[PDB]
Amino acid sequence: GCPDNGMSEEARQKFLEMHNSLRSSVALGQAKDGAGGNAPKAAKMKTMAYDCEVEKTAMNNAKQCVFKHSQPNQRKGLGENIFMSSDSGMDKAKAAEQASKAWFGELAEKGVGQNLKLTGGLFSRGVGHYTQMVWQETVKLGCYVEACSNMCYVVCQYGPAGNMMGKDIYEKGEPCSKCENCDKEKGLCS
Ligand SMILES: [Zn+2]
Repeated sequence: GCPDNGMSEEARQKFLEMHNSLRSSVALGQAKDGAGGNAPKAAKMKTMAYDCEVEKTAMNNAKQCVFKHSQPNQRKGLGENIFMSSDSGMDKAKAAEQASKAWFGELAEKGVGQNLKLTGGLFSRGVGHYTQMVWQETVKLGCYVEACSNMCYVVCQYGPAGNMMGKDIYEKGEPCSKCENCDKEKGLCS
């Protein structure tokens, strides 16, 4: 579906499968939380789809080769996770895997806890990459991997944007319990 723009179908596939699989693990109650025990079960965790236009704005960040969050106006209505590795020539699907693990690892390493309301104390804990990956209402994913001179630079963008101050990361409860369209094996809503 997407343009022949330097991004591989293998990396796109890896991004999307990694996000949905890790959203599923959270939703089912299987994700270890460094605050204690596991992340709570999610009532209506939505499945993500790959979006070539979101990819295009992630690309506009990655292609500049500066490790930096974009301004909202450069990614209107989108959230953003960024990652770098010093291995410039890394295979792009390997880089998709490493970045997705790095972001998700905020939950095991730093902790979130049972209270999922996104407060300033929570944001400052350094878990904002993990919260954007598992943000319930975020349903579109687009990413780009750029080989720069001194880094492999990975940007993923997310629509609608997550990490809204004051809102819950996701609604807690039994997997699929607030879903009419459910994949009961993954605990994801379609
Ligand atoms: Zn960040």
